[PDB]
Amino acid sequence: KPILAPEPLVMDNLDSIMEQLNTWNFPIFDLVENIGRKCGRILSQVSYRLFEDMGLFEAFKIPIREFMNYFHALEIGYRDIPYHNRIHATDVLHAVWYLTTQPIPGLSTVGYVFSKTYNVTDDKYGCLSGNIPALELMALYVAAAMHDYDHPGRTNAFLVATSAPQAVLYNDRSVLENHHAAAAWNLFMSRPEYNFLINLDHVEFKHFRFLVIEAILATDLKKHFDFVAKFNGKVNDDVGIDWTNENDRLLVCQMCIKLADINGPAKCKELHLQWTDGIVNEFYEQGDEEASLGLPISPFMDRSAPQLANLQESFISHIVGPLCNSYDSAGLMPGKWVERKIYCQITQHLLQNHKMWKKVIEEEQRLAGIE
Amino acid sequence: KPILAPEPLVMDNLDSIMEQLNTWNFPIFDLVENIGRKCGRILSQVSYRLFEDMGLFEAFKIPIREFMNYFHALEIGYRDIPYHNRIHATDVLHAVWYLTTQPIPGLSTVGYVFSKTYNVTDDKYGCLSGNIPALELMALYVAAAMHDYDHPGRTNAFLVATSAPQAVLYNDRSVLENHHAAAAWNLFMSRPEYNFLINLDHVEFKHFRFLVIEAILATDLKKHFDFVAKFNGKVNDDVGIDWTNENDRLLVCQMCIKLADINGPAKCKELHLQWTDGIVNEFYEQGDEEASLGLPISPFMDRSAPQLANLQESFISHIVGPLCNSYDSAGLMPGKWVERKIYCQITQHLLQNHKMWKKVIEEEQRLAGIE
Amino acid sequence: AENLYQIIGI
Amino acid sequence: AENLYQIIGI
Ligand SMILES: [C][C]N([C][C])C1=[C][C]=C(C2=N[N]C(=O)[C][C]2[C])[C]=C1N([O])=O
Ligand SMILES: [C][C]N([C][C])C1=[C][C]=C(C2=N[N]C(=O)[C][C]2[C])[C]=C1N([O])=O
Ligand SMILES: [Mg+2]
Ligand SMILES: [Mg+2]
Ligand SMILES: [Mn+2]
Ligand SMILES: [Mn+2]
Repeated sequence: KPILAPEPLVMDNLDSIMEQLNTWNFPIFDLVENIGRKCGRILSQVSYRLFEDMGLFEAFKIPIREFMNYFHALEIGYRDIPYHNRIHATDVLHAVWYLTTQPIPGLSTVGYVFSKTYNVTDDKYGCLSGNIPALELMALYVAAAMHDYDHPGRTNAFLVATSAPQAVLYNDRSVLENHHAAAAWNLFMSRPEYNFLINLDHVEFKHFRFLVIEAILATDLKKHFDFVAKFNGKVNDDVGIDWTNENDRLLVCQMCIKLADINGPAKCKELHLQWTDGIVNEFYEQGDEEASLGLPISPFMDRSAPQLANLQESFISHIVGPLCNSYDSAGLMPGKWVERKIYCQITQHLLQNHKMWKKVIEEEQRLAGIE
Repeated sequence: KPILAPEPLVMDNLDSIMEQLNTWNFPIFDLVENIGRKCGRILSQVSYRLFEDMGLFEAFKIPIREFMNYFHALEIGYRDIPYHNRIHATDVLHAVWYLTTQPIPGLSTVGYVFSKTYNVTDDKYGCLSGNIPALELMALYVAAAMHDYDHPGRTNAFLVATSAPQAVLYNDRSVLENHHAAAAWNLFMSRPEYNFLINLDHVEFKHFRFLVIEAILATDLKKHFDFVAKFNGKVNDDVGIDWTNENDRLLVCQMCIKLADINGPAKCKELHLQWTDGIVNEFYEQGDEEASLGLPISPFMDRSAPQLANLQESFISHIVGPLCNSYDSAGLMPGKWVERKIYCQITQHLLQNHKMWKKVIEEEQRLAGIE
Repeated sequence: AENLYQIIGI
Repeated sequence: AENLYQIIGI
């Protein structure tokens, strides 16, 4: 039973909203409402738009039919859980596209692929698409589309503690990420109709698969500090980032996908609050399952005593904060020149959200102390 | 359909040959002939003898019935392939027991478990059993019993190149070792009758599982040089090996299981030749499968043009040689004082086998040059 | 952030 | 030992 894509591959009614694909605060939920929750074609349409903008369809002679069929199957694979659904995959794909394509102040540029929304005439800006080969960029985009495939709505710790079959299968080593990559590649290789990489040679296909698997496995938060330390050590080196080195480019792609996977706190207030609501709903479901199983309820997963503000503040200060700081210090953070200083929307939004959470925590503590 | 062990748990007819379990050149094939190839109870009987010698049955209150049932199921799991069969598992278990228990000259000793064949009165010798806790030793023995479980007779490279389902499942990352560990633990957790660790608490069971998985995954030869480099760096440090550190003990256990997995060249001439014949038969079967599939025949796997001597010489000089040298330099190699110098049977056997292979290679080259 | 690391597994 | 490393995968 092959899950073939709907006959209209391109939806014209979305052509307006896709025009806002060039801004960081993309109204993705409005796109979900426009497309419809039943069909769930958001990821396929967004991926098609991004591939057209890059031109990877003509660069690699990618067949449209196979690409659309496989991405529709990938959309079907995502479960209807509050956070790790196809909406999150679309958001991560849009974020990696934004990070790779949008101008970066002071980034020197060296086949290669450039977005149609980038101005090559200007010499004061650069983009990661001008330093990363097209094959690696396509691998990064595909991995971002595959980063959380078939997510069960549970964390790695819950699966390990409960001795879930997935945990036993992968020997309690990056259970979620390994499962996502394995399921995505099994789906890709299961049907001939999903093979949109038929025009790649044997060596290129192997390299693409390796890059996609590495990028997917980089999304694990258990190894987050390892990646952060490695990236900081590479950047602080006098040599710096070498774009002619395969390992450095792989590390840069892994950092980009890691930053895009937790980009929620770095958005505007409305998107950040909606993503926080989704993730805390998923946490509450996991905590209810833990209570049913008799295990002690994990922190922040108790619906009776929510700690949403504390969770968000800790996540921003410990996970998102250092990662964004390292990415900006490396010089890969998109921004604009102000007249010379650099203005970044992502960093400003992260600071504003962190201040909001600190204010909420202080207000809650004051209210508790009064009572 | 639980695979329950035969009603007689202990075989008396073997009690004589088990007396030779205290020597490195254990006639394992004679034991296979005595027991019988149909029943395949060699691994269970050898494991029972070793556990009785250590006393882990009384130390951890291990039930005999569950232990025997699970080890018989483990024996059944091993396939009848020329090399990676239950005979290899028994050999590796005997080798890890020999390395951990037999006296080591100059090794200082610090619950703990000592073998019944060790003289504690003498102060000039030590054993790894006196510095490694009983739980870690049991984990090492179980991992050695599980190191190559359900081996398909093919290398990691063959599985990756042919896009085997096991390779896709584990994302081309230690496919064989991950499969072995996952299958062994799934078999252990599948039936209540195989749970011989019921007397361990929750934390101890988790630590035991972690140690077993780490030891099993250490057996991969793709990461052999990584482990060798890490061990050399730890040993050459002025601090040296710290037996009070969990990480150092885990590294020592991993090195022991790695050395025991390739102990074949370190044995006497007859055992080494038999193991070489088995491994080259497995290589020839793999090469025949590669030729059938149309892939180019891998080196040393061409039955038409054998290179057995070259393969053995390369394996000894590149894999077994440096590993044995590092293990001996660390000071963990068993031996005896000669009157003060240290005599090691393992190193002498390895040198003799390497010289034999060099002589064979020189003779073959001379014969080829004459023609 | 003991609770956050416990959730992550670090 | 190019052939040995190719077999191992290094
Ligand atoms: C599954 C990963 N993870 C649970 C451990 C997680 C997912 C999403 C968010 C999250 N929190 N806030 C948001 O704004 C949306 C996303 C980024 C946080 C976590 N986390 O580590 O606790
Ligand atoms: C499967 C591991 N491996 C194949 C790559 C392998 C197994 C066994 C032996 C082997 N060779 N000689 C012997 O004496 C018996 C064993 C140790 C060698 C290899 N190898 O790396 O080529
Ligand atoms: Mg994830
Ligand atoms: Mg093995
Ligand atoms: Mn994710
Ligand atoms: Mn082995």
